Amino acid sequence: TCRLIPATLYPGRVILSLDFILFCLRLMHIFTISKTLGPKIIIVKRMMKDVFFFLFLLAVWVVSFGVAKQAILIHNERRVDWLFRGAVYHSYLTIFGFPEWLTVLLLCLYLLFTNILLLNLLIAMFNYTFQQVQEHTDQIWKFQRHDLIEEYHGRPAAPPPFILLSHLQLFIKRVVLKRHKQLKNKLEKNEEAALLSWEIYLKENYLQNRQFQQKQRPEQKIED
Amino acid sequence: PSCLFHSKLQKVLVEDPERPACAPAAPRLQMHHVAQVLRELLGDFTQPLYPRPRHGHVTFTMDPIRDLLIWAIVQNRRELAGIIWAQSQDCIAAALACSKILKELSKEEEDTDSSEEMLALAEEYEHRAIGVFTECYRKDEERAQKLLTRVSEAWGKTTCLQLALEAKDMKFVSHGGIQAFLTKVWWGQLSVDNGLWRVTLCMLAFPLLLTGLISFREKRLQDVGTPAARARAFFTAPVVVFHLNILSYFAFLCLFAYVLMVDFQPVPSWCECAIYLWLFSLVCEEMRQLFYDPDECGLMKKAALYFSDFWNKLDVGAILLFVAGLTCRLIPATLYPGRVILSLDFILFCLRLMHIFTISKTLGPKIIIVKRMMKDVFFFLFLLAVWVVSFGVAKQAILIHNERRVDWLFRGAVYHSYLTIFGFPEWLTVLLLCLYLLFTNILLLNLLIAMFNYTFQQVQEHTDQIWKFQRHDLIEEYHGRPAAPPPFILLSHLQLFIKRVVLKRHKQLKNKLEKNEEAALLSWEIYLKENYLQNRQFQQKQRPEQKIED
Amino acid sequence: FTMDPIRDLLIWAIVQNRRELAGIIWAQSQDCIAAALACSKILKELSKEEEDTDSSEEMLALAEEYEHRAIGVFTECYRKDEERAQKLL
Ligand SMILES: [Ca+2]
Repeated sequence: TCRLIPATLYPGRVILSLDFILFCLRLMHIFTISKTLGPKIIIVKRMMKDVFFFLFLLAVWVVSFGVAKQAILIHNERRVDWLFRGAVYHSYLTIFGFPEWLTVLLLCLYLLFTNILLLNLLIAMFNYTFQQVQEHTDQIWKFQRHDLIEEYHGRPAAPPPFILLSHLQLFIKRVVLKRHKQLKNKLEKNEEAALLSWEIYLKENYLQNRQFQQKQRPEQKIED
Repeated sequence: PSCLFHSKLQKVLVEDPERPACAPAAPRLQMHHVAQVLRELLGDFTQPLYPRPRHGHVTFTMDPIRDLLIWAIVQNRRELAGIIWAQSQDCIAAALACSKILKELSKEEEDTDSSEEMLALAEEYEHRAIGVFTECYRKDEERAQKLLTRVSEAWGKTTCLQLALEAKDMKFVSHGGIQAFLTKVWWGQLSVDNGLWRVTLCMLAFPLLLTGLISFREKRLQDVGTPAARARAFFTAPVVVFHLNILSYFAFLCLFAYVLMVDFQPVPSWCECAIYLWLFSLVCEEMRQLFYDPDECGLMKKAALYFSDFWNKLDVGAILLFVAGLTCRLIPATLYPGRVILSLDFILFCLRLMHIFTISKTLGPKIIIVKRMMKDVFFFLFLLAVWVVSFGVAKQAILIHNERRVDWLFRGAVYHSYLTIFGFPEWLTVLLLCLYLLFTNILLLNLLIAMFNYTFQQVQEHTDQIWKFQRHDLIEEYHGRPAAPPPFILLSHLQLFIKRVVLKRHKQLKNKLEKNEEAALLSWEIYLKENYLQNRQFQQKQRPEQKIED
Repeated sequence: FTMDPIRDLLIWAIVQNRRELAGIIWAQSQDCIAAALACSKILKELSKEEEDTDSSEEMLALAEEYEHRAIGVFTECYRKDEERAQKLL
């Protein structure tokens, strides 16, 4: 829509840049199917949840620092984008990386605060996060394996420039008037009777081993 | 005489000064003496247990078995106290008092074997209190809530809940039903389940509350809609007063920031004077926070319990810095001094807003760890300061001419040291830069890694229970506070100040019940105890060591 | 009569956290691998809304025991004849 406006071309163009960035994270989806990478992706999806609420606190801190530095070290000014954007770029240079006593006090306050304590918050919060994950992660991945296979099993076979050839036939078949039979099927009644009888045979073979090895706990022996 | 309590009683009785005239030197032992040492062991908030006589066949006390329990519990007699607890009168107060006494006593023991048993006994009594209360909760909940807010006549006119608070009774307060009671206090007159966003939206509009917008419990207010009473009952709830104070504090910050950025003058403005009025209102609210005395206590001890609070310390440092800065702005000759002083004030207020995140479900536990690691990061940073001072004096001595300048070379080398710490000449330069790279970029980072591993390893998962224990006093402080946002809290201060000019807690946290009611309540309690005890001893019969002994 | 009686009695005995009663009447069930998983699902969906600190632990451990029962039957039926055992899922 913005590119259809010729008056906002350099707006609209860079909007289609940000779109591009989103597509990149989509490709990280591929590494769920690996043996060895998916377990790591699980932990990233874990730690997003608290790194968000940490980053808000970081934002309030750097805002307080910026307003303090703008108030202590300028003349009385209400400029539109000269001094405010200049001090914002100075704060970006500080955060990305007699005047004697006041300068020493300002730089030592910055060094003691923004270079120290919130790093320790991150160390503690991510220790509490990564300590919790333990080794359950392989089972979490094995449980996570199924729905991908489901979604690709249901999908038609064409790559998406040719998926319209699939969409047309299905749309005209559902125009006029059911899972696949490899994941859910209603069996024959005569077959299902034999299957259930086999099952109910095997249960009684399970139960004897269950109670017999339950007879070998030591508390049972002391009771006997 | 081997115990610690005997030595403390002897140190009191020998220092007893008001026994001048007798046949002997050591006068006697009176009951007010052991009452006096018990009050100092137990805490300031209770009254003295035994009265001092102002002066038969058989003189009896108010409750006998209490006294025998105290005697058997100060001497670490375990199996004796376990017997005579079973005949007690009001048990949930008793188990918590005997936990508090043991925790206050086991600190001063200084014997490596007595302290462990004297602590494990207190843990067992916490278990007994939980075990009785979880029965009485399951039988009838709404009567069981009346058990916590009762004031006990036996244990020096206190309640059960405050006694559990002072003893750091961690596993007790994290019980389910007591947390439900705390939440039911917190959501106030209205129901507890209507979420937070709907609370913000009815905070936004006056007649939305007059519409069918929100909930209510005690349906005489929900069905019969008397909107003046509904508005008063809506504003009485402490969540509402919390959100109102948060909004007023936010607008206070924004307008203070605007008057500090561009609207600063030597002459006082009018947007300035309004902000000074709102900060005067804040300091009078903190004044009535300090001066409020529900029960008579130590006024110096009242000041001590005030200043022990972290946020009280931050609030009073902010207000003293503010009045000093207003004094400096009243000097026209130090305007650019005074102005930037009012900048630093602003920074303090920002940390006050971090206080908000204690009330969250998921953030408060993280704030606990920050409050933990401040204590050692301070003493690390001092060592960092001595190291960078040594480096700076070394670099200034090796690489300059002989100079004693005022602020040219010293401040230039200080800025060079700040550029180094924030981020033939061949052999000497390589030696200097490699010494810097090996020292200030390596080893103290490893000190931090080790110290914060030793810190964060220790926290474990207790932190949720620490937060649940930390939940109470905030609800207390907001329950006691008047309802107005602080530009209008003067309207509250005037009426209370003129009522205390001429001549008591609220009755939802401490109430003296009817005598006839309290008899029925205690009989119900003493019924339920015997139902607890059978299950206790019966499941104690199923440990395997018992079976081998049998 | 209903379509299957013992299903209904299992549901009744499992919603009320009756342990040793349900352990008996599971043994006469008709199609067991569905039954143990349904009774695990009901207990996990129920133990969230319990809000009592002692009921939730037992109501969870019962569901873990029924997961164990389902695994224990299915690992027998897998070992006897695999290609028929895939038809069971
Ligand atoms: Ca305060």
